[PDB]
Amino acid sequence: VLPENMKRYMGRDAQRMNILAGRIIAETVRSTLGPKGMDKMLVDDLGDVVVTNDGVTILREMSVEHPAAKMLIEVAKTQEKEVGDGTTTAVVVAGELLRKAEELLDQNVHPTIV
Amino acid sequence: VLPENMKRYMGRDAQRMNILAGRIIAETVRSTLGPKGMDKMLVDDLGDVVVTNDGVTILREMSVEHPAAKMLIEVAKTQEKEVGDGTTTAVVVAGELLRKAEELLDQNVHPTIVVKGYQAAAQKAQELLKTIACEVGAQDKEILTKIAMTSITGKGAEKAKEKLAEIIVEAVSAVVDDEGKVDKDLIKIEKKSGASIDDTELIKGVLVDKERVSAQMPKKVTDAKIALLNCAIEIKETETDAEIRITDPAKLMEFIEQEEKMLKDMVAEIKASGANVLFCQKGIDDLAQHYLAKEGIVAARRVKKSDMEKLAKATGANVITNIKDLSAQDLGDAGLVEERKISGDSMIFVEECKHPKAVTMLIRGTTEHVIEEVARAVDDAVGVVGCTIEDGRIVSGGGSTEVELSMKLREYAEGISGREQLAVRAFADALEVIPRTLAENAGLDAIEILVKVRAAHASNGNKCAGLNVFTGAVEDMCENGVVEPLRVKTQAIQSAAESTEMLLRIDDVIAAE
Amino acid sequence: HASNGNKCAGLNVFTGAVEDMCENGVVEPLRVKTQAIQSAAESTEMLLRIDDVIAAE
Amino acid sequence: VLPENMKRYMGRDAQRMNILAGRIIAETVRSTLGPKGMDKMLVDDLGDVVVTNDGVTILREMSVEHPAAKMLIEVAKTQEKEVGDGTTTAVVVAGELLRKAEELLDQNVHPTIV
Repeated sequence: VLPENMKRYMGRDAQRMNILAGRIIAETVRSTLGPKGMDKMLVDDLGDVVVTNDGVTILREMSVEHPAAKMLIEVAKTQEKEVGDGTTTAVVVAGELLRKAEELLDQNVHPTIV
Repeated sequence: VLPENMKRYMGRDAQRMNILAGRIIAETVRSTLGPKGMDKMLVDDLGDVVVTNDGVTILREMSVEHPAAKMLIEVAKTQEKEVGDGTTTAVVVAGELLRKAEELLDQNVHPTIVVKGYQAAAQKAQELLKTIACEVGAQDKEILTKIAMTSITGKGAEKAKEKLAEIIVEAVSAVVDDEGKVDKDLIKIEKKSGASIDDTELIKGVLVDKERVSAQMPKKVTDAKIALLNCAIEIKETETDAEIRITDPAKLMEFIEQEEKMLKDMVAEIKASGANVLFCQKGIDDLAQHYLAKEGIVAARRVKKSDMEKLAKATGANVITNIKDLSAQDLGDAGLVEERKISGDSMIFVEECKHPKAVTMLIRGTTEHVIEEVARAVDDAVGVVGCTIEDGRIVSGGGSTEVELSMKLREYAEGISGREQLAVRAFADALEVIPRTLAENAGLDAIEILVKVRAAHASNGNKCAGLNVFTGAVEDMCENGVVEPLRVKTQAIQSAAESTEMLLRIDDVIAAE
Repeated sequence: HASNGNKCAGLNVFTGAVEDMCENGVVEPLRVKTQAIQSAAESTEMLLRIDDVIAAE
Repeated sequence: VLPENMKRYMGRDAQRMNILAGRIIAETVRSTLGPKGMDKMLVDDLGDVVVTNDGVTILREMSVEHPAAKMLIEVAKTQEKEVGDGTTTAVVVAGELLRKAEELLDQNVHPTIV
């Protein structure tokens, strides 16, 4: 049905992959979160240097490959358009909130409840 | 310096990779952990199928590639060599313990502190177990019946849990002698499909799956005098090569009559002892069977050497080598020796022994698989009764220990203060995995159960709580006789911590490509 | 079968119509059917017990 | 962890594949089942001809590739060793019984109940 080369994950595999990708990004940016949060230095393949704390900027500039990681990038952009601030906060909090929520799923608590 | 192709990770990268690999394995096996743990089916590239719960087996058979994953495999093997059990437990617990420990590292708590706090809390955990343990009379009739009956309940055999609990306690109590060491070798389990579970019984004697070799033998003997011989009742020959050199016709008769007398004297001597039952290890010539039968002596031939020894122990007969040495003091007693048909098959019953040191529990059931499970049910009941007889200590289950420990350790943590309190606090929080997976594997709400149980335990006490997975509600663990040996929990902690300490000691990981 | 009873029914493949099985002496041993069910169910239970399938390439 | 080349299915994917493979085999042999059941003619790559009704024989002779189909072959052999007859019956009945059972799983009826 699908063109050879296309890859698909479903059910608990789709969930595991998506959560894990989101979590790793969250761990990368969480070090900037808060009054005592620090900054990153990103040097592209061209030599240009960007030093920022902004979650969108960091994620926009970096060159992601994984489709699941590319889908999370949309979250960061929508957060900026809608609210402005809370980009790093929303990603980090959203990750932990999803992780803790999945512990309930494993306990068989319908996600509509959580 | 290093050959191109070699790969190396160091510092926090070496740590991240190693932990993550270990954790994923732990998640793979953790689904087997516990009474409600399930099994896996592994089908190799050849077609062979293995269905097991054993952590080592699963990991040994699978074909790992990653070096870090290959290094963890050594942990599982060492766990088997050192302790035997706790392979899955140690890996799963070790993983979470390492994960929670790394959260402290990120907080900048020196790993020497974390490891020390765990050691300290672990040693204190054993003391607390000894303290909360409820001491009982090793041979208390009533409490023993609860151990027995508690095991039997929830099984096919529960229909006759009262009678079965009775026979099981009695069997162990009889063979244990003093208070006490038990040898489960003195309790035989014979299982034959037919009848129902209600027909199951205990026999203060032995049930042998043999027949009376000759038809002409008596079908009933009362106040039987049993003889246990291991030497064959045949014409003995010298070790040195010999041969008769006949030189007169008178000798053709002389020797024949000589061998007849020797044979008759043999048999005559057995009878002279007053024996009416004889167990021979080797063969019995047909003619000997004939005389034995005419004397109303019951005989059995071709008995196993190991069986000859079990027969001596059970019946209380003394194995004699030379008939010359046999005396009345060597005779054993059996209240009854009788041929019975069980599921059509003929078997011999040695029952009504005075004070038997070996008993048999004949199991009946509507199926082979049923009597097999009933046998397992008893193997456990004997086991747990044995644990209590040797260690007059019992304790509530359903994760009650870990909850007691979590409480007391938290207070102890506050007493110690400093960073060390965080390490002892994490140990107390780590103990919760047991409650967590008990209810998870049971399909109970892990969060809600724990909240209800802990609250109820804090109110009703120690012997008025635990989880009852069967009814899915708090109960009285003591009233329900749902107890385990302290040794189970104590050894589990000991072996578990020593493995965790080994991992915690590593501050450098160098894996080749 | 619900009307005529137990010994006044069955299928008669030969005439392609209901008959009297008893009158026609079209009977089989109980053991055929009993053993068939027993062995059949024990195999189904083995399959039903599997909750994990790991097949190599 | 696993050698590149190894393939794995899990959860509902492992279940779907296994059931489907078993069912197709059942449809192949079910045409022999019963007093009015017919026979098959199997001609190997060598020219040898076998005409039988036996489920084991048909499955033993044929050259299967799929691992899931190879695992079901063991069922047919164990059926022969244990009971003798009911090889075709057990496979066909087992397939439908499993199919109808999965309809209950989709309804969220714990397999321990079914």
